[PDB]
Amino acid sequence: ALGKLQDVVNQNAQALNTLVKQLSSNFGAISSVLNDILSRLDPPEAEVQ
Amino acid sequence: PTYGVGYQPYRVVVLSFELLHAPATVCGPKKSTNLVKNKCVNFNFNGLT
Amino acid sequence: VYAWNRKRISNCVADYSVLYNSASFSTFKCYGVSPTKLNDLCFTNVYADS
Ligand SMILES: *[C@@H]1O[C@H](CO[C@@H]2O[C@@H](C)[C@@H](O)[C@@H](O)[C@@H]2O)[C@@H](O[C@@H]2O[C@H](CO)[C@@H](O[C@@H]3O[C@H](CO[C@H]4O[C@H](CO)[C@@H](O)[C@H](O)[C@@H]4O)[C@@H](O)[C@H](O[C@H]4O[C@H](CO)[C@@H](O)[C@H](O)[C@@H]4O[C@H]4O[C@H](CO)[C@@H](O)[C@H](O)[C@@H]4O)[C@@H]3O)[C@H](O)[C@H]2NC(C)=O)[C@H](O)[C@H]1NC(C)=O
Repeated sequence: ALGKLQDVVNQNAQALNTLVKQLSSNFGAISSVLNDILSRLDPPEAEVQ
Repeated sequence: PTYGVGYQPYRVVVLSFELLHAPATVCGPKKSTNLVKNKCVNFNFNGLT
Repeated sequence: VYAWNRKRISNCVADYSVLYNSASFSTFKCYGVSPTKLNDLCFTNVYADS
């Protein structure tokens, strides 16, 4: 019966999950981690990624 | 020896660095410091900065 | 080139400063990594194909 409230909570949670999961996407870069790109690449090549 | 630059022999070495999840076994000449816990530090574990 | 030699490098430390400070190379192109960063990186394995 309380689903109406729980539904709301679920939705919010789902949204945040998606947001966090988007940090694991490369979006075309060699890596999805900024630290790996910065530690492996020179600034001219790192900025492109 | 009389060939042009486009036909003279060239020695080629291709270094393929593999960064898997396994323990690292090829490293640079970088010395490891002491392990500091319970503080905000700038750590570097096997290149993972 | 058809029987290109391959050597596996593992369990060692390499000072790559000597490698890229050398003037004896005409081609030195690194993809996915910078020559000046190798001294700070640790790799699981390296393959040298000559
Ligand atoms: C195995 O390794 C040995 C040692 O390698 C060295 O050490 C290792 C740890 C690593 O750091 C390596 O990168 C490093 O090289 C090899 O022996 C070395 O072989 C080198 C060449 O293969 C050689 O360097 C050359 O030496 C010649 C001759 O130098 C003598 O004469 C000059 C006067 O001309 C004197 O000042 C010297 O003191 C020597 O007495 C030299 O001419 C070469 O310089 C030319 O080439 C350079 C690029 O290689 C250029 O940067 C430089 O400006 C110069 O340019 C000339 O050439 C142009 C054409 O390319 C031309 O157009 C221009 O006008 C110039 O005239 C070069 O420096 C090392 O001396 C030698 N070391 C030892 C100890 O023997 C060995 O060959 C390796 N073995 C294998 C199988 O690979």
